Parts: sequence; structure tokens; C-alpha cells
Amino acid sequence: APRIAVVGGGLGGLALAGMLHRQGIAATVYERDAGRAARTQGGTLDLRPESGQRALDELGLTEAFRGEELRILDPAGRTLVHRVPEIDRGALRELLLSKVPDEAVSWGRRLTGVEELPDGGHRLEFADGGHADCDILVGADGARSRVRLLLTDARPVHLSAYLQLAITDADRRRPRIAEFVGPGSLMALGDNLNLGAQRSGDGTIRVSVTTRVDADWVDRQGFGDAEWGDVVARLHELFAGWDAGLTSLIDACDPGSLVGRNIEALPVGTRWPSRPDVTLLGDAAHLMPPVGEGANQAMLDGVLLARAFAQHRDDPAAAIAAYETEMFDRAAVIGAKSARIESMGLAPDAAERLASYFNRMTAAS
Ligand SMILES: Cc1cc2nc3c(=O)[nH]c(=O)nc-3n(C[C@H](O)[C@H](O)[C@H](O)COP(=O)(O)OP(=O)(O)OC[C@H]3O[C@@H](n4cnc5c(N)ncnc54)[C@H](O)[C@@H]3O)c2cc1C
Ligand SMILES: [Cl-]
Repeated sequence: APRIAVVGGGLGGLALAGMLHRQGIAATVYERDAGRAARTQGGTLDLRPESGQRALDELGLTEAFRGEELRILDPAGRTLVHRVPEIDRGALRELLLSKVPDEAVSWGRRLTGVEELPDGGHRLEFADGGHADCDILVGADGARSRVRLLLTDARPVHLSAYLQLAITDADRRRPRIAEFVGPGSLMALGDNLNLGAQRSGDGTIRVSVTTRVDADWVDRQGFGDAEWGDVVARLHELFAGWDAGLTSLIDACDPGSLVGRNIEALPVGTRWPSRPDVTLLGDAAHLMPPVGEGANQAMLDGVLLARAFAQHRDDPAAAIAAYETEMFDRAAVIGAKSARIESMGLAPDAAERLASYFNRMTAAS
């Protein structure tokens, strides 16, 4: 009856804990957040049949779980290509929490250190000064995982800056733009600089800026201290030369609503020697850019690892090793494909590359 500790009550950590519980296996989730909705989580996720949806199915949440047009543009506004499972992130977290016993999540416990024990297992050190011991440790603590360092010294590599703005109540307040975006999404591809817009089912349009810059670029802009007029002017300067129709999205956005982050990823094919009493899942195991659909993979990781523990109830080393063999292979395949997509879609000549792809395919007609 090993004491299993799961650091991180995110998508993967909760999926693991819920699936272990459904197999009769107790585990404790240690989560830095003060409560179940301490951190706002806006937007929607598309869950895939083989991953996100499979997890909800195995968790017993299939019932509970229940136009996506896409336009790709160039900076002049020309449509390069045209194409014609959704769940709110907050609602998904509620669904996952409903399958984890309430008393098995320790809120407000932020892992700051791990000390290996001679007899096996680990001592978990927390910011509040307390500790907890376990026999099995699962790192489910996200992109900046603290547990990851027990398995590998591999670090996330910086890829890009990502800025997120909003248009609230677009149908009433910005009807032209609402009609221009429509019910799906659009992405305009420039020179190491992309502009995206995605309509949500709550009446809002999310506007994004992605640009190939160094890790300190977001901080250097000082958006959080700037007057909104200056933020808009700087963004127009960033998009100099673009079609004024496209860049009017900037002026339509809710004043004061800009969140900036860095997009990063562990190197493709990252893996490690399997250890007998500790492992990783989700972003901790294999952080990828958003195109890697890491929410889906973290949920899949969680239920596959639980199945492995239940398949080897007398040997957690065998469970961890079986889980990792499959997880290493899946992460390598998806990581390589995500890296091709991320580097082709954000490039000095991104629009040209996309057009060339279809021009080439015509020759095979
Ligand atoms: C901009 C953006 C868009 C994305 N879009 C999509 C999409 O459309 N589809 C998709 O499938 N994926 C998407 N992803 C990826 C997805 O958000 C992540 O891959 C996913 O959340 C990984 O889940 P996780 O459980 O591994 O980590 P997380 O969900 O980040 O959970 C980690 C948890 O650990 C906690 N924690 C962290 N450190 C500690 C500590 N020291 N002690 C205790 N607790 C700690 C955190 O508070 C958190 O609760 C997107 C990601 C980004 C950045
Ligand atoms: Cl309008």
C-alpha cells in the first residue's frame, strides 16, 4: 500500500488521481493554489478522441462532458487557405475535480524541495515550512516543474512571445469585426509575427500576437505599466505595413486587457532512465508549444499511468517503467510533429511557405 504523492492538481495531476481512485488506489495531490478555482482559466479546449476524450471516458465523465471554420491570411489580408469537442477550461477542471476525493487534495502546498530517502521514497518540502513523505512521487507540476529535476536536467527552450487581448460582447459592440472573424478562427502570418482571432461561444473574440523574439522581450515592452493608448500605438508600430483592416482588431480590443507570456518547449525526444519510485506527466514530462495539444496529452498521461499502477499493484517500478516506455514514444512522435508545425507557422516567410506547400501539391494532381 504505497503512499503516492502527486505534486500539481492541474489537468494531468487530477486525471491521475481520479483514475487511481477509480481503481481503488489512494493518492494525495499537493497543489500550490489556495483553492479549486484560485487561478482564473478562460477559454475553451478541443478534446481529441484518442486523448482528452478517452481520458474523460475512462474517468466516467463521458456523459458529463457533453462551425469551427479556419482562415489563414497574409499581412495584406489575402486568404491563403480556407477550412470549414469544445469545452470551457474552467468547466473541465470542475469535471476532473468531481472525480478526485475532496480530502485527497492538499491545497496551498507549494513544493520547494525534494530529498531522496535511503530506504526509498521521498520527503517533499513545502514553502509553508512543512513536509510530507511518500513512497511514490509523480511530478504533475507543469511547465516549470520542480520535480522534473529528479529525472533529468533538461530545461525548456524559449520559442516565442505570446500576447492575448480580448473583445467582449463583439456581436453588440464590434459587429463588423464580429462578422469579419465569424464563428471560427483566423490567423494572419507575417515576418516572425502572427495575428490571430478566435470567436468563443460566450460572445467574446480572443485576439493574439505571436512573435519570434527572445525571452526578455515581453518584459522589455512594459505593457503592464503603459497607458493603453501607448500600448495600441506600439502594437500598430509592431504591425507596420499590415492591412489596416487586419490591424483594426487591435483598436477594437477591450482597453487594459493584455496578458503576455513566453512559449517554450523541452527539446524534442527528451527522455531519461526510468527510476523505481518517481516519474513525470504532462508538461513536466514533455512540455510542447500549444500546437502539441498538451492538455489532451496530460490527461492521457494521467489515465495511462493510473492503468499502469493498477496493472502492477505489487511493483510500482514496473508500473512506472511500462508507463514511461509508451509515454517516451508518444512524446517523441508528437513533439517532432509539433515542432515542425510551430517553426513553419512562425517564420520570416511563413505565408510563402504555406502557399508553396499547396503549390507543390498541385503538381501531384
Ligand atoms: C497559450 C496556450 C494555449 C494552449 N492551448 C491548448 C489547446 O488548445 N489544447 C491543448 O490540448 N492544450 C493546450 N495548451 C497546453 C495546456 O495548457 C498544457 O499542456 C496543460 O495544461 C498541461 O497540463 P499539466 O497538468 O501537465 O500542467 P498544468 O495544467 O499547468 O498543471 C500544473 C499544476 O501544478 C501546480 N504547481 C506548479 N508548481 C507547483 C509546485 N511547486 N507545488 C505545487 N503545485 C505546483 C500548478 O498550480 C498547476 O495546478 C495550451 C497552452 C498554452 C500556454
Ligand atoms: Cl465594428
